[PDB]
Amino acid sequence: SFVIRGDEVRQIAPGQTGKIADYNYKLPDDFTGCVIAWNSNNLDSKVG
Amino acid sequence: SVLNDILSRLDPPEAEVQIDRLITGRLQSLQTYVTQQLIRAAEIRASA
Repeated sequence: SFVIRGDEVRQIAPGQTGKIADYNYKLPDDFTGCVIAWNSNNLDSKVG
Repeated sequence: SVLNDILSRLDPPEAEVQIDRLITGRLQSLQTYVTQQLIRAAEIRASA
């Protein structure tokens, strides 16, 4: 579980290319699973 | 047709798709070749 920008969601895929895909969370070309995403924006609201 | 040209160019997922096609083609071609060799081998063997 982690948080990314909404546009970024395309990255979380097997053997995918992208910054997060290369630098932070990479799924294997073999992978089996499902990915779910939603805007925690209300939650992610701080003054800062 | 140049395998490296695929590998150099494409993201891994697409590369595998293109490569799989190329392999399928070459494999089919190699199998056709081997089949040709085998059938010819029969003709040659009959001759032998």
